[PDB]
Formats: sequence, structure tokens, C-alpha cells
Amino acid sequence: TEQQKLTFTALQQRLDSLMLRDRLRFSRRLHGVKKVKNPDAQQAIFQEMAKEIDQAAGKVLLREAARPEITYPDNLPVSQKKQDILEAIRDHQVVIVAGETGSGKTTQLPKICMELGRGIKGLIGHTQPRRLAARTVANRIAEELKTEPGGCIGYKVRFSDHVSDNTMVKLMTDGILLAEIQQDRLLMQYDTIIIDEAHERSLNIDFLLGYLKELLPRRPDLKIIITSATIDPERFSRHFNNAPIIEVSGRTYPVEVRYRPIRDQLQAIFDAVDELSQESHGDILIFMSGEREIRDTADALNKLNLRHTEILPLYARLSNSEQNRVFQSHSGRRIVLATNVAETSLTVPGIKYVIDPGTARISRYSYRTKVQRLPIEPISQASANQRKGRCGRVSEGICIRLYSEDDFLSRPEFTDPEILRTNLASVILQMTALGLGDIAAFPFVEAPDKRNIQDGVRLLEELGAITTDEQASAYKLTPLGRQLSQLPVDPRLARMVLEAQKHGCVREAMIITSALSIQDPRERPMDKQQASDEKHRRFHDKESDFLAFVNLWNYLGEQQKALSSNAFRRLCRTDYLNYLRVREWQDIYTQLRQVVKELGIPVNSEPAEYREIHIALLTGLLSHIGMKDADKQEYTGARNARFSIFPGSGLFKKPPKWVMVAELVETSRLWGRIAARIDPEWVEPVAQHLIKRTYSEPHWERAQGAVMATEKVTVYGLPIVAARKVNYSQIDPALCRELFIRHA
RNA sequence: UUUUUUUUUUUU
Ligand SMILES: [Ca+2]
Repeated sequence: TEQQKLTFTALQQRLDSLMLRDRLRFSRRLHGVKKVKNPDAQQAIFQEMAKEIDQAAGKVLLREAARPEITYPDNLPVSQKKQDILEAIRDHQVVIVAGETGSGKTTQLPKICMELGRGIKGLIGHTQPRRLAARTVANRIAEELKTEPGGCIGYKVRFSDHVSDNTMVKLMTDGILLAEIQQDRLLMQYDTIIIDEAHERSLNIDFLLGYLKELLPRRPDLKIIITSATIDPERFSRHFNNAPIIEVSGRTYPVEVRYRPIRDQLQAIFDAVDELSQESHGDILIFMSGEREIRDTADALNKLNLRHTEILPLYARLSNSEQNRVFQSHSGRRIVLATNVAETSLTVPGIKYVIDPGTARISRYSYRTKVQRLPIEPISQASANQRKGRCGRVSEGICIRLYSEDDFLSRPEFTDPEILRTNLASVILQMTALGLGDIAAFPFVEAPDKRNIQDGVRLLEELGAITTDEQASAYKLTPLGRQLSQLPVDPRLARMVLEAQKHGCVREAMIITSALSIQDPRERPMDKQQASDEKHRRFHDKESDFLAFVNLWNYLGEQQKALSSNAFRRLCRTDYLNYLRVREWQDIYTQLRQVVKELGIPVNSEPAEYREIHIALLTGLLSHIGMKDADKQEYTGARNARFSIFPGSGLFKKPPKWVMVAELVETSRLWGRIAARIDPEWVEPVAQHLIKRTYSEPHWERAQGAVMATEKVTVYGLPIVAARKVNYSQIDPALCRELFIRHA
């Protein structure tokens, strides 16, 4: 058939005028047409696809009609650099925009992409580190185009998919784009990708910067731009060949630095507040490192009882009502004692002066202890400059730094990226799901330490997720290692949900894991701490912190359905429960039930017993078991580490011998936050890949006619069985004969 | 009453 191939070649040539998503499926579908024998059938299937191609070809033409007017406000400094960047984007595959806080590049960058003509044949993805950053930026570009969000400009987050068929700009969290990679590895949905706030150097951000480097050869038609602050924009250019950089000014008033080093710590803060009161009676933002540190400074400043003041705290876990109190109205004098939330996420309003002690809690993975550590460290130069920048908003400000300039200049320029200091267990799991087994070959922007990667590989083996196909360093995951990839939860938690089906507890396991994936919805406010406890202690199980979630879950589900929507938000307030988190605890549970149902795992309708729910949970907590010390309230855990039970635990008063905790974190000691009693008999059937068997005192016993010994099974060093006499002859007959021969 | 409290966040 040569005329049939003319209708074939002419059709593909037309197919270049379609959306990239459509252009792929039709091109494959045509390549399977000549496979059919009958040419009479072919002429019937070209005619149909051309009818479907015609709809798709018209789809883009209709789409171009919905392109709106392009408007750039003259307030923003980026509107001046607009002509410089626009030329750079069309001419270069990769462009990098870095600007100060005032620039307004974030809102106007999607507009320049549209002015270039992108967004019609394929979507333009814009990625933000937090949800609200994705949501507010979308709502802002809609405002500036006299359209409403979800239309031309849309945003997708974990539970809101506000996108339409005429959408051209897609705001989203960086993790959303990652979830889309398994389904669409070539990212054919998008015509251009803009990555914003890349200076934060998140684990997702760093992984995206690698994956995009890998597909650029297979996606020449797409162009990509990465955006950040003026902090190390040359790393990004080096990553993508030598990509062009464009810098934009910011609208901020000048800030002055005053280095004043050195209860000696608390006294230094007093002198700083006294100095600021002389020069002006303005707001002071004092960065604080912890709830205990914010509580000690708050009691100190309120103890002085300054006449015209208000001591107002702000931290991440604070009540959404009490947190949003800072964003109301300035009256009298306000000094806000805040933590990192005021450095990146929140941006506290009405600030004139900022006091920087230069200390912050940073999360680190100790590949010695294999435990998450939260030390209080000196912050980086960039972190101090970010704190310094949170004070110049509307009027001229000054920033006082409570340390010497030589200390500041001695500090690293930038904080360590997250990929370098967290466990890569889930990271490598998702990589193996995509076929990216060789982690050394993956083009990281900052490659992690080799020993750090292997810790993740070991944890996956601990969960049964990974194996190698007798290769050197390219892994292939197991059938449940792929199911662990399908659940959007921590690998430890995903593993217990899978093991949950062998026992009658999939509902309970989904409740537990969902709760452990959020900040604790139960709130313990700074005032009425004991009052909060009596309200929270209604559901405490005598020996299981995990079961407390189940009781609380059934309670809230029953009260949500029994009374109104407004009366429920009140019941959340009167029981010290964050409504939004209680809501999200349900949304994760609902998402789990989807994939759990989609994988065919049956979910129970009956309540389960204590042993089955917790045996299922133990599957993800094998490194998190401990044995109590005799006549001591301390625990010996995995390896030779020692941890104490968290004080807010239902079994803190009466700690059993054998425990499992959900989380081990080291601050001053090693704390096991969510804990429950376990029987050591349970640990052996699940740790077959981990147990180490040692045999001792071998002797020949006449009655049974075999050699006997005392065996001690050991997981991560812990004696699950201290000793039990067993016939050594069945265990290793050759060795027993050799001992019998040598008379021993 | 024998141990008295943990930075910021993202999704398949
Ligand atoms: Ca929609």
C-alpha cells in the first residue's frame, strides 16, 4: 500500500499543529495502523483519526482565542528587565532569574511566558515550595488579568485541583510535579517549566533540578527557567551547561547591621531591646529557636513589665487563630518572639527592627546513630541576611546581630541543602520506581555522601522494598517495594499499611499512618496546659499511643456528622484541636483508602485487636524497638543507642520492658515520641531478614540423643530471646558431628 | 510521686 501511506504521511505532517499530549497518542496510534492487514480497514481508521485529529487541531485554535491581554504593573522593577529576559527565554532553553524581595518576578514570569506564546500547545508549570505560595501566586496573577482563579490561571495542590481546559499557567507545589512524573515521565503536559524559590534547596527542589537536567535531551521543544533569590545563582547556571542569568532589583528600604556580641544569652537580648527603644518606638522581631526558648524569653520580657508593650509569640504549631492574631492591627508596641516561620514562610507585617541571636534548630541525619538529630546551631550568612531582610518592609530599618562580625564572616555562606542531611530512603525508592537505579549516575546539583545513600538502601531492605539484579549499584524494587511507592506516605508507614492486610486492621492502620503524617492535631497551648491535657487524655489507651488516634478519630468522625459545620469548628476549639489538621488527617486517610482499594487490599469493617494493629505497625518500626533497663526508666534501642520515653506519652508513667516508638529524635536526650507496649515474641516472625543467631554452651544430652546449646537471637543488638535450649544437631548437623569428633 | 517536652515542610 503506497497510497495508504500518503494519507498516513500527510496526516502526521498535519499533527504538528496539536497539543503535545495529543501529538504523542496519535503518533503512536498511527504507527500501529499499518500492522493491520486489510487496506480497506486502514482507509476506515485514517478517516476516523483525521476526524479526531480535526477536533484536536481545532482544540488548540479555540484555545488561542482565550489568550488574555498582557499587563505589567509599572510598580515592579521586573517590568523594566522584561524586554531583556523575553529575548533570553526564546533564544535559550534554560534561563535563570534571581531577584531581591521586592522584584515581583514571581507574578510576572508566567505573563512573559504567555506573551512569548507558551501555554497554548502545552501548559506552563509554576512550582512553589508551600501550598499557600502556589495558591496566593495563582490568585494574584488572576487578579492582575481581570480573570478569576481556576480559569486561565490555575493552581493544583494535594487536595485542590483548580485547573480548567482553558488553563495556561499551572501553579503547584514542587511535590505535585514530582507525583506527575510517574504517570508522565516526559512531562508532555507542559510547554515550559518555571521552578521558583529554588534557593531554598529543598529535597524536592534538588531532585527536580536533576530530573529536568536528564530529560532536556528527550524534550527539546520545552524550555525551562529556574528562579530564586540572589543567593548562589551560579550553581544553577553551572548545572544546565552555562545557562544565562538575569538579576532584578528589589523594593526594600535600606537596612543597617549592628554587631553586638554578648542568662548571658537572655541579658544580651535585654540590652538590644533597650537600645532600640531609644532610637524609635517601633516593633521588634526577635528570632527564637524553640518553644522552650520562646517561653523563657517571653516570661523574662513580661517580667520586666514595660509600660507600652505587648509580648506576642509566633511559632509554627501555634493555634491558627492565635497565629493570625499577629496579622490584625498594630496597637501600642509589639515585640514578636518568633522562629523560622518568620524567616521564610510567614513574613510578619509591620516590622521596624529585628534582633538576630543567630541560632536555629536544624534537622540532621546521624549516619552513626541512624537517628534524626535536631541540634541548635549558628545560622548561615544567608540565613542571617534573610532574617535581616524581614525588617526593611515599609520604612527604613536597622538589624542588630547578637554576635561578632568575625563570627558572621566565619560562618558558611549558605545552609546545607536538605539532600545532604536527611535520609534518602524515600528518595531512592521513588528513583527506582522511575527506573533510575544508578544513584551515582543521576545528575544531582549537590551529590549526597555515598555512605548516606547506602543508609537509605539498608532501610529499604529493612522494609523489603529493594533488591539488586546481581549488579554493582543499580537496584530493582520488589513487588511490595512498588506498592510502597504507590502510597503517598512515609516508607515506614507505607510498610505497616501493607502488612496491615495480613491481619484484620487496614482501617486502623490507615488511621494511624495518616495521623503520623501530619503535625499532631491535638493542641497544647502555652496557657491552660493542664486543662488541655484533661481534654486530650479522654482517649489515652493504657498502653498504646497509636490507639489514641483511633479513639480520637472515631470521636471526631462521629461529632463531624452529628452537628453542624460551624458547631464542629467550635467543638475543635473547645477541645484544643486544630480544625484544619483534623480535616487533613481525614484527607490523607481518604487518599490512602483510594490506593489501598485500587491495589485490592480489603479494608475491615470490624474493630481489630491490640496485637494485630500493633504487629502491623511493628513492621515499619523494627529499628525503633527498645528494652527497658531493670530498675531504670531508660530504654536500650537499636544499635547501642539509649532513648527515653517522651513525657507527653500515655505510657511514660509505667514504661514496659519492650516498646516500639514511631519516631526517634535527639535533642538533649533520645526521645521516642509515639510509643506502645509490645511483646518481644512478635519481633521474631517479622525480622527474619534481620535476626542474628548465636549459639552457646554446646553439650551432648543423652535422653534426646543429640547435641544441645543455648541460642540468643539478636535484632540490631537486642536480645529478643535471651536463651532457649534447642537441639543443635538439627540446626547444623555437620558442625555437631565435627564437635562430637573433636570431643567438645 | 522513679524519667518532664521537637526546626520547617512537600505527594503518587
Ligand atoms: Ca477543574
